[PDB]
Amino acid sequence: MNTVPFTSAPIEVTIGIDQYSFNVKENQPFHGIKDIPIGHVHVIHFQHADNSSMRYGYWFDCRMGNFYIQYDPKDGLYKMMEERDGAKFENIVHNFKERQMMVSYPKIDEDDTWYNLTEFVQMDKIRKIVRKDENQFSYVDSSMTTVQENELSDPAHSLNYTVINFKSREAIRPGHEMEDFLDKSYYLNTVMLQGIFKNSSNYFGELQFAFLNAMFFGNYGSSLQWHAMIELICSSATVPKHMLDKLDEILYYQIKTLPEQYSDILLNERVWNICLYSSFQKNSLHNTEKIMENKYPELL
Amino acid sequence: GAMNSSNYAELFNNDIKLFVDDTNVYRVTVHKTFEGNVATKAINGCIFTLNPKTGHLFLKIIHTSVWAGQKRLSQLAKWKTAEEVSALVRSLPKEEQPKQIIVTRKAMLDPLEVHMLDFPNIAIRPTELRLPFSAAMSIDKLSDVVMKATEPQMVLFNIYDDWLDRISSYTAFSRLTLLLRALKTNEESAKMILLSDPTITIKSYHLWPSFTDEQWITIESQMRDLILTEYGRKYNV
Ligand SMILES: CC(=O)NCc1cccc(Br)c1
Ligand SMILES: CC(=O)NCc1cccc(Br)c1
Ligand SMILES: CC(=O)NCc1cccc(Br)c1
Ligand SMILES: CC(=O)NCc1cccc(Br)c1
Repeated sequence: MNTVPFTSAPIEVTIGIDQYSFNVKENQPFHGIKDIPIGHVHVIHFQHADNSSMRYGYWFDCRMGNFYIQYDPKDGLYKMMEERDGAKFENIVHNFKERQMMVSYPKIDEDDTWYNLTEFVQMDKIRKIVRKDENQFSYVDSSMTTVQENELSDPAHSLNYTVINFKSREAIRPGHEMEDFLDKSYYLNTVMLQGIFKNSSNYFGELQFAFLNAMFFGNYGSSLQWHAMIELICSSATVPKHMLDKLDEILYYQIKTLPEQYSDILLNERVWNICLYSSFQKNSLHNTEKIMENKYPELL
Repeated sequence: GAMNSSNYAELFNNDIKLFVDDTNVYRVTVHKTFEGNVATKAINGCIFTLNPKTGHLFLKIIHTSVWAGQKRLSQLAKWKTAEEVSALVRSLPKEEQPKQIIVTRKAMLDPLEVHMLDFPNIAIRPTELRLPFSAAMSIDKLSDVVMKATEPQMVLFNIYDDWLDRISSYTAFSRLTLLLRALKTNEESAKMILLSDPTITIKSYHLWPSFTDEQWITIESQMRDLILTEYGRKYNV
């Protein structure tokens, strides 16, 4: 069980760690979150009380180092940093633990929600979308745009998601124009799976990461990428059966975890209705269709 | 964006463009089978690709053979249309390729867009206008060549005959669209009008009678009457 200690909490802030959130009052005695399950990637995210604008936070894996949060009063935010001296970090953590100045990651023992949302996310892979190689953790906020978004301004601060464009020469073989546009299996299986990702795990991992940036940060470019990667499978007549069954689990937990009052924006009517009711795979997403209809039947 | 009433004059500026109409590409007669079911028999079709500035009609005849063994023919038709227009553009020298192609039905944008990925600088545009190019098969010479064709074939006609020698392209396009609108609302009347006077002949290399300026005025008026009229007999007004 690992720990993200906080030097202090100078400003009133809502802190989120994965799907959990809590309020910290300005200068409340608060020195972090303990008992974080090892073996998954995690996100710690922030929304200031005073400016609900800008959600931001940090993807991280405790197996990759000792990380802590110190507020920076110059730049105005809770920064993640690495402590290189293990002994001194352990000692600081221990005193905070003994004074009980830390909240506890509530690992429900029946609950596999976070595992199911991050099964294919990795920190070596996360750093290929968010580029900042001097740190082992990755910052994301609501305003970061994607590479493709920039094609349609600062490249260093972009989300380098895998560019998907259904009306592109990448997507469309000369001579198969109608074939490849109406059945996207060549682009899914040959260009994307075999060519770029190498395997469906990699495809699923970017899809999972895309959704989680959408939900936690309201990152529009990620929402766009999540839906694009869904739509590419849903629009391929030919998808390995294992990939379909896994996609149905993946979306099920995505839809189950979405806040009820945010579905109106983070869910694209056209893509979902197409995916569930018109596309090749309109019959392959039983769990996802069942929960969508029992929970968000308005969108459809 | 879309072409409409407000940007009508752009058709007659000096940027090359083409109208594509696909409404006559897939044509059928619907009939009954021996068992009393209904089946279709395809007949030859055409694509209507028109430079509104010069009058040039690049008529691609669509021979019923292209459908043989194919499914979802109304959907293939749009793609086949798109394939043929892109081929025509590829065939043209660069200084003769359109800068814009305006499709008369929105369902043609994605097919044409995909077929023209190699031409990113050609704008593919819908229109809000209810243009009457569907009636191009009411022009006898046009209809004749399509129905006689035994193989795929591209046929060329100036849809303006020699009008440009006397009137502007704007005026020529308006005449054409009034002629075609009349033909679409009442083909019989429309044609009776065009041919009532046996002394006005249609030249071998023209689609329309050799009216004088003053005979065109009369003609153009009678066509307006028809379109209003039928709009009465169609709305009891
Ligand atoms: C402030 C200092 O002595 N070191 C930074 C730091 C290290 C580890 C945990 C925390 Br919380 C702060
Ligand atoms: C939602 C739930 O079970 N607990 C919320 C929570 C409160 C405080 C700290 C943390 Br970590 C999580
Ligand atoms: C290099 C790359 O983006 N691969 C896909 C990917 C796999 C796993 C997790 C993530 Br996040 C992205
Ligand atoms: C339709 C018509 O009379 N066109 C003139 C013409 C002839 C030959 C090539 C081209 Br481009 C246009």
